[PDB]
Amino acid sequence: LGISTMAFNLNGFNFNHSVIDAKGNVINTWADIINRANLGMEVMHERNAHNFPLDLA
Amino acid sequence: TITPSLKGFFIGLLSGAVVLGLTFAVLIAISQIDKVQRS
Amino acid sequence: GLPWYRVHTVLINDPGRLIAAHLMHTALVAGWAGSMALYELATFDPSDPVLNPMWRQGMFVLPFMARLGVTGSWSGWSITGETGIDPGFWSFEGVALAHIVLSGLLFLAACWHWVYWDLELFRDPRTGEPALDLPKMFGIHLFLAGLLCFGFGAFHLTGLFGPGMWVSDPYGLTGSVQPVAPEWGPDGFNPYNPGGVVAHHIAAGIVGIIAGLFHILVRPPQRLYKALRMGNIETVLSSSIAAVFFAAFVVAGTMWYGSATTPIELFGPTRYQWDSSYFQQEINRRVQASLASGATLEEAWSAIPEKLAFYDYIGNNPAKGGLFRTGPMNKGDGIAQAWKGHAVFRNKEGEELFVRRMPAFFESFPVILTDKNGVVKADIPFRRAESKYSFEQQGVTVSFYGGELNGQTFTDPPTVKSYARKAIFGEIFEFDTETLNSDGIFRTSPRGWFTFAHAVFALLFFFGHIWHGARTLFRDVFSGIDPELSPEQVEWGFYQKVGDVTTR
Amino acid sequence: METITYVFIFACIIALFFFAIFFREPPRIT
Amino acid sequence: SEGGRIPLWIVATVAGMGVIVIVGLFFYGAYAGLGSSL
Amino acid sequence: ERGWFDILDDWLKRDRFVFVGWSGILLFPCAYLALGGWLTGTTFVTSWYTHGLASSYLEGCNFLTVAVSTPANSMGHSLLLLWGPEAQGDFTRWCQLGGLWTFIALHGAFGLIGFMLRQFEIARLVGVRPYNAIAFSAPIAVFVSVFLIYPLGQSSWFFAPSFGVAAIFRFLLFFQGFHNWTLNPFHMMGVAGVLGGALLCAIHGATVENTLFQDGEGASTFRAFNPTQAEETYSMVTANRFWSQIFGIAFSNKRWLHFFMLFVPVTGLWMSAIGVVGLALNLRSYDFISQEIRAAEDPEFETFYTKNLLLNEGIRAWMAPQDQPHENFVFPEEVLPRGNAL
Amino acid sequence: ARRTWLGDILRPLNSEYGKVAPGWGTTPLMAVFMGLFLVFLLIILEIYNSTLILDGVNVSWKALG
Amino acid sequence: MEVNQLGLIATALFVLVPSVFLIILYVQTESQQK
Amino acid sequence: SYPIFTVRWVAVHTLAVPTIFFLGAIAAMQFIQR
Amino acid sequence: METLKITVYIVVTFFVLLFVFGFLSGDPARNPKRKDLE
Amino acid sequence: DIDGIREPVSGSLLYGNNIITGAVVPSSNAIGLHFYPIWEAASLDEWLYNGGPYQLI
Amino acid sequence: MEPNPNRQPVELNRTSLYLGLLLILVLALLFSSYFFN
Amino acid sequence: TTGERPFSDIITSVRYWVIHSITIPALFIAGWLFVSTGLAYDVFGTPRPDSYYAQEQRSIPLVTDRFEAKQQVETFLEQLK
Amino acid sequence: DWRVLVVLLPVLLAAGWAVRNILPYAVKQVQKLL
Ligand code: CLA
Ligand code: CLA
Ligand code: CLA
Ligand SMILES: CCCCCCCCCCCCCCCC(=O)OC[C@H](COP(=O)(O)OC[C@@H](O)CO)OC(=O)CCCCCCCCCCCCCCC
Ligand SMILES: CCCCCCCCCCCCCCCC(=O)OC[C@H](COP(=O)(O)OC[C@@H](O)CO)OC(=O)CCCCCCCCCCCCCCC
Ligand SMILES: CC1=C(/C=C/C(C)=C/C=C/C(C)=C/C=C/C=C(C)/C=C/C=C(C)/C=C/C2=C(C)CCCC2(C)C)C(C)(C)CCC1
Ligand SMILES: CC1=C(/C=C/C(C)=C/C=C/C(C)=C/C=C/C=C(C)/C=C/C=C(C)/C=C/C2=C(C)CCCC2(C)C)C(C)(C)CCC1
Ligand SMILES: CCCCCCCCCCCCO[C@@H]1O[C@H](CO)[C@@H](O[C@H]2O[C@H](CO)[C@@H](O)[C@H](O)[C@H]2O)[C@H](O)[C@H]1O
Ligand SMILES: CCCCCCCCCCCCO[C@@H]1O[C@H](CO)[C@@H](O[C@H]2O[C@H](CO)[C@@H](O)[C@H](O)[C@H]2O)[C@H](O)[C@H]1O
Ligand SMILES: CCCCCCCS[C@@H]1O[C@H](CO)[C@@H](O)[C@H](O)[C@H]1O
Ligand SMILES: CCCCCCCS[C@@H]1O[C@H](CO)[C@@H](O)[C@H](O)[C@H]1O
Ligand code: OEX
Ligand SMILES: [Ca+2]
Ligand SMILES: [Ca+2]
Ligand SMILES: [Cl-]
Ligand SMILES: [Cl-]
Ligand SMILES: [Fe+2]
Ligand SMILES: [Mg+2]
Repeated sequence: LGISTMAFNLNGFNFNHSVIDAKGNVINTWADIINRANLGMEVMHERNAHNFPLDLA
Repeated sequence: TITPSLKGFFIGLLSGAVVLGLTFAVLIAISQIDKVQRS
Repeated sequence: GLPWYRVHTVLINDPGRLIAAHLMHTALVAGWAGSMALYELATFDPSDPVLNPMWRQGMFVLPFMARLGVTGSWSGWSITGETGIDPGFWSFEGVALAHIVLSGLLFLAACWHWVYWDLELFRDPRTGEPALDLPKMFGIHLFLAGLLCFGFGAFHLTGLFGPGMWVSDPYGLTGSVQPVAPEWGPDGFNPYNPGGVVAHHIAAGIVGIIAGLFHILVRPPQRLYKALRMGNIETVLSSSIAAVFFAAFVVAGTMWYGSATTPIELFGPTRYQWDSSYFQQEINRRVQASLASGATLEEAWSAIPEKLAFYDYIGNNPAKGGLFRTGPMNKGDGIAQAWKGHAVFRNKEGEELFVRRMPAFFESFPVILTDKNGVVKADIPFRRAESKYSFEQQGVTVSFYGGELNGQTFTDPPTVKSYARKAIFGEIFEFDTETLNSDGIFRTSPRGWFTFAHAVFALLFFFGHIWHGARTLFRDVFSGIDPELSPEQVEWGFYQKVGDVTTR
Repeated sequence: METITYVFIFACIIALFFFAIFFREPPRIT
Repeated sequence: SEGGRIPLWIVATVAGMGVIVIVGLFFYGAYAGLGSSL
Repeated sequence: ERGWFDILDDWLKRDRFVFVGWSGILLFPCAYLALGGWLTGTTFVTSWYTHGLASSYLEGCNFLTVAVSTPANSMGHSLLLLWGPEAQGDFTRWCQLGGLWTFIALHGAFGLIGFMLRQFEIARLVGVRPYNAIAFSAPIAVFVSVFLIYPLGQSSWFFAPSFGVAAIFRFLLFFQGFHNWTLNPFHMMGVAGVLGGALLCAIHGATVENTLFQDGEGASTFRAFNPTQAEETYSMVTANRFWSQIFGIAFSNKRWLHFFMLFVPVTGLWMSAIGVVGLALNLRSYDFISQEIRAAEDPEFETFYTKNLLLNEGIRAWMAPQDQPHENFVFPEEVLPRGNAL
Repeated sequence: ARRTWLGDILRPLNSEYGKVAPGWGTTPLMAVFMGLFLVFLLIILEIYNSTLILDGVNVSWKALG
Repeated sequence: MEVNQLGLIATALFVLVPSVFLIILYVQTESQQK
Repeated sequence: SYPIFTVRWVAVHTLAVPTIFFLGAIAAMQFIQR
Repeated sequence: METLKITVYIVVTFFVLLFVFGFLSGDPARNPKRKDLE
Repeated sequence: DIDGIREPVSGSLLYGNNIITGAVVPSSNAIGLHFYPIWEAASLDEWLYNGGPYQLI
Repeated sequence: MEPNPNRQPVELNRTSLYLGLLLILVLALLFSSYFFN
Repeated sequence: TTGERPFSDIITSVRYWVIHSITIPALFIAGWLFVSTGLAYDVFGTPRPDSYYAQEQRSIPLVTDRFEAKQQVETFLEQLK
Repeated sequence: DWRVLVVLLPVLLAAGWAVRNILPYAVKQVQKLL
């Protein structure tokens, strides 16, 4: 059901920059490290197939 | 000469011995107080 | 009949045939040692201990022979690069031969013990049944092991009656076999002190002799005899396997971190020496001393031994290999021929730039150059369209000091870039990639392979220990549980003490 | 030779399926 | 003193409601103050 | 023979609600400290000084993002004892230096030993064969290879897995990007053992439940079983025919069936452990050499293998600066690997 | 079974199968040695680990030139 | 493709040696007295 | 009839006592603002 | 391609028709006990 | 051509794959969710370039 | 010579043959790619 | 059964709740105050929201030496003015 | 530290309270066991 619902882009929990200090500095958590990993995957996949900035499917 | 880390080693050793000793004293005492019935 | 995985159990109550199977195993192992040594001699190239030492060539048993003082060939060469040496009989060849002969003799002895299995020695005089008195046997064998350990330490390692052991300087440049005196102070327990290896064998030898005599003369207490099933040979199997996995984890560990018994000239450098730039620091220290003594830059870098520079190269780091990348290190980057010299990069403003080195974690790594304060000054870009730091924009050049390229400067971007790419691996070398059809992909050294095999085997032997300990302590139920097991024995509260019928 | 090896192992596996199914030791109620 | 005076189904109901309240509070906290991204 | 030892043995082996035993002396404090250490850390303790991360409920993390993180890379493989030379007896500093990580790993290891010893001890008291302990050897091999051997082969405890949900997810992704761990045949055997074990669990439970004998009048069939009964509660014969006709083969021996259920997942986990031991040394199955020689020479040659390596390269470049702060990576924008547009 | 010269010489070394000392015998002493050995292993481990750092003991390749 | 030249015999003996071991054991079981 | 303080009582409280303390602490945390 | 298409259509139709008429051929009664499920 | 960008991906043993790298490759992004049976292609060579086998299977 | 009373016959049933062959062949199908490299 | 009083008996008894209606809220309030007075921050050395960085700093206070790690941490703490 | 007293005070008032509501049966328990 996970795969079948992520099929319609209802995705995993997103805690990117959820933790912020008193001034407003981003305090990274393990979630943000996951985010960096995912960015690596995203920017590299199908390297010649995207012409526009957002991968919308 | 006794370095700080050797003194620390002694502290850890003593502490472990104390934990084990207190544990066995307590268990033995309890075992002596509350014996199983037989025969 | 017996299932396939139990065929060897026919030995449990047959000491003669057990001794035969053990003799056969011993014959096979000694035969392997002989064969392996022969193969290495048929493939080993002794012509360059500086850039082609044994650990670049996939040599696995050669360094174990060298470690204990066997360094020469009947053919006249030695692993330290000497010529016209007479090793006497105990050359690498002599060792291989002795192992082959041992193998043959053990084979024959195995045949005799298999045929003549029914010796009166193996029967309990009171019952006439096959029986081994394992406690006294342990005493005898421990006494022998003790005498041997002691003799190895007091005679072989000290040079009193024997060759000594492989020792070297902290940078693995001048290693050789030397007599080593025992170290009796606390530094004896320093893994990097050889004197402690000596002291260990003397002291533990003596302790082994004493404990052996104790185990010969004093019977086990009834409570321990009963608890450990000392009448059952499988108990000795279980505990022996335990001792063995302990020892295997220990040798894996000391191979990986380094110790006085795992020298870099025999097994290759450690990963931690790359991690901490150990060799680079020594190199820079020497160059700085030379400069301060009034040498020129060329002279200073030219005074660096090629062997030292070669240690400062990631291709020799054992944490750079692959599980299925087989063979010697030479099959990867090639056979090292010569140091190209130390590369100094500069920008158009004449500022010196430093290539960021590859950490062992990364199969590939970008090319980034910073100034002495870590500020980025040049790189090789991926996307070009908004590049600011390209070698072309920054006018990066490279000049060499020492080695084959000493005194030369290059200014064409492709060349400068090629050298920067190599500079991420540390010092730069020229390689022969044709002789072996080398494929340019890094392989681990014998330090690596040894570490891997022994950690794996130790871990599997943990399971062996568990399994045989279980078979030992639960022998009575291993064909199944009592068909008459009463529910009361597993019903809660029936017995005050679990499994104890006298506590109803 | 690699392709041949892969395909051979696969083929042996399929043959094994056949024997394991149609030429199994028949289960028997004692 | 002795077992039975307070029916088990009431104990279970109140206990469970307590669990719901506390977990509810924890979910509230995901949207306010620290960890809220705001 | 009824001295203090035997009296103690008596007390230790009493049939009480929670069985204790000699093994309990090792197991209970170590398991308790490991669990308590994890709860304590994830509730109150930061990873700011070791990782540059917030990691506790106190700082605003949730259940998915809290962790007890590994020590800084500069600690190496220090045991990091509270009274050791790094913390020097200072509890607060010890927490700030990552001491809870080794506290939990080590007490956890000794507790696992205690638990397996408990399995042996109880089996012996009750009079059953010790296959449950034996099967537990697989959890042991995984824990020891992943949390101990692996970082011991690397530069420091920093690269061990951190104890947290998201932290573990990060561990998985690190292993893909840096080790190409999915390519490893030891991991693949692990996967087969885990999924095969899950398959066996499901199919066996379902088969038993659908070949039940009618041993009662109720439409809810659970009550028509008595623990003391001698008869099989389901038909092995019917089960055998069904599976023979559906799948081609079927179990016919119940003893072999249950042994196999032990064998499959236990062996899978052991195999994965072996692969991780190699990864401790970076001895990866990272590449196929023939693939790389061909692709290097031929810019039209493409497989899913080469496609995955580009993903790994993305992971490494994009995650390293923040995931490995002690390295002080500064990767200018122009060197970051990226396809078109993204 | 078959007697031999060497077998007859070794006979007494394999004639005490199952022989035990009464009760606990030398167990306490054994326990003492096990404890000492445990402490010894803790010492060498902590030295190698740089958790125990001793004067004149430099755990490094640069131990002695 | 530039494969490892020992791969063929490695795979062949990996399959043949244990398979033959099993076949030997099976056939001699069948031939034992019923 | 029944004892109060047993091994079971002890285990139960070693878990339950810190749990309630920890739950109060995490509750308070929900009202902390940067 | 047209011949292939026609052929596949005919094959598929044949098997679907077998399925449908087969399940219509007194299926509830094809069981080992109580057959009169009509 | 899995991604419909005229960049064909090799999946078969004879075309440079081993057991681990080999695959039957998904049909072309140019096709999308369109039904692509053999008889929709002008030829088998076309059918194969566009990943027809994936859909059939 | 007097016969050895510790000898035991050995057995491998057909099912065990099939399981063993499946294990070996599947292991080979798995590891062969890595042997060819 | 192993002898101890059944839980269902205990948690349905009046005396149980006379005791625990006090002990449970008391523990809960103690934990609250552990956070609310700020004691937790000081015990575990966890940064308050205003104590991750000094006003203009943007670099992590990463520990970089094993044996002087403690003093490094102390220096980091001083630099928060 | 006043905060330590502030925090631990609720726990002590609990332990001291539960003792009063259980002391006779605890004395009875230890006296019976002995
Ligand atoms: C402790 C064991 C050990 C170690 C560490 C070494 C180390 C070395 N050997 Mg030596 N060798 C050994 C024993 C060892 N050898 C033995 C027993 C033999 C006789 C066969 C040899 C014969 C030999 C030759 C002929 C050569 C070497 C060479 C080398 C060097 C290259 C190693 C390599 O590429 O491996 C690659 C390692 C692997 C690919 C790992 C294999 C992993 C296996 C296949 C996993 C099996 C999985 C299993 C089936 C799963 C079961 C599952 C089931 C239980 C469910 C290296 C220094 C080479 C060299 O450079 O010589 C100068 C060389 O030519 N060795
Ligand atoms: C000193 C080491 C040692 C010794 C002497 C034994 C001896 C025994 N084992 Mg134990 N065991 C050990 C270590 C040892 N084991 C280890 C390390 C493990 C974990 C891997 C085990 C796990 C184990 C299990 C699960 C079982 C035994 C059993 C047995 C008994 C029957 C063996 C047999 O007939 O196999 C016959 C084996 C074959 C006919 C073929 C084996 C082929 C192997 C799997 C692959 C090739 C091995 C290779 C040639 C060896 C290379 C050497 C190695 C160092 C690299 C025998 C008493 C059995 C038993 O208890 O019976 C009552 C049993 O069920 N052992
Ligand atoms: C009973 C089971 C048990 C076990 C196996 C462990 C094991 C461990 N604890 Mg844990 N611990 C426990 C219970 C246990 N603990 C309990 C109940 C508490 C609460 C008090 C703790 C609180 C605790 C803390 C706060 C810490 C540990 C730490 C450790 C680790 C280092 C221990 C050490 O070096 O001791 C050394 C001592 C011995 C091995 C004693 C051996 C005694 C010998 C055999 C007898 C001789 C003694 C001799 C006569 C004494 C002379 C002293 C004199 C010379 C000065 C080790 C994993 C440390 C850690 O995890 O760092 C990451 C750590 O900081 N423990
Ligand atoms: C009622 C909810 C059902 C959906 C949940 C799934 C449970 C049943 C389906 C499993 C299929 C296994 C294969 C067949 C296995 C099989 O043959 O089952 C057989 C088993 C016993 O059969 P009986 O014939 O005795 O009883 C079933 C009927 O005949 C009515 O008496 O069926 C049940 O126990 C039904 C249980 C319903 C009540 C269970 C509720 C479970 C809810 C769990 C939700 C948790 C969510 C947590 C998320 C974090
Ligand atoms: C609709 C028709 C569908 C047919 C599809 C074909 C099914 C093929 C099933 C496997 C046949 C081979 C079994 C040999 C082995 C064999 O004959 O086993 C026979 C064995 C019978 O067990 P018994 O209980 O009768 O054995 C008792 C004693 O004889 C044991 O000593 O069955 C099992 O052990 C079940 C567990 C193993 C199940 C193994 C599943 C294998 C799945 C395939 C995995 C590899 C695929 C690789 C693809 C490249
Ligand atoms: C009789 C005689 C003789 C002769 C002898 C000889 C000639 C011997 C030889 C011997 C030999 C020549 C032996 C050999 C051996 C070998 C071995 C024993 C090996 C084994 C191996 C293994 C076991 C391996 C395994 C593996 C593989 C394969 C892969 C990878 C993984 C591993 C490592 C596991 C003389 C004249 C002296 C005199 C007396 C009589
Ligand atoms: C570390 C340390 C230590 C220890 C400590 C301890 C021992 C602690 C404990 C602690 C604890 C012991 C805590 C607890 C906690 C708990 C909690 C926090 C819980 C929570 C829960 C919840 C939240 C729930 C949830 C859920 C689930 C799970 C499922 C169902 C649903 C729900 C959602 C309800 C010592 C001092 C020794 C030393 C130093 C260090
Ligand atoms: C069975 C579970 C029952 C759970 C019931 C929970 C209690 C119900 C809500 C309690 C009332 C809230 O009381 C709340 O107290 C906290 C102090 O901790 C105050 O919080 C105050 O301190 C924090 C730091 O500790 C500051 O960041 C905050 O800006 C300040 O207002 C809140 O301003 C107040 O709103
Ligand atoms: C487009 C697909 C076709 C859709 C058709 C649906 C329209 C409704 C009409 C359905 C007609 C069903 O007709 C069905 O055919 C078979 C074959 O004669 C009949 O006859 C069957 O009866 C018995 C039942 O005990 C079977 O054992 C026997 O094999 C068979 O002859 C069914 O009793 C009848 O009900
Ligand atoms: C089985 C073959 C035996 C061959 C023996 C040849 C002895 S060789 C002899 O050995 C001495 C000790 O190494 C040396 O001192 C001496 O130089 C050397 O010639
Ligand atoms: C040919 C480009 C001009 C610069 C020389 C390249 C850097 S150095 C070059 O590196 C090779 C490994 O790639 C070695 O095999 C070779 O021996 C060495 O000359
Ligand atoms: O296709 Mn296969 O992957 Ca689903 O996102 Mn869009 O499109 Mn492509 O990119 Mn990302
Ligand atoms: Ca070539
Ligand atoms: Ca604010
Ligand atoms: Cl992709
Ligand atoms: Cl697009
Ligand atoms: Fe079952
Ligand atoms: Mg919040």
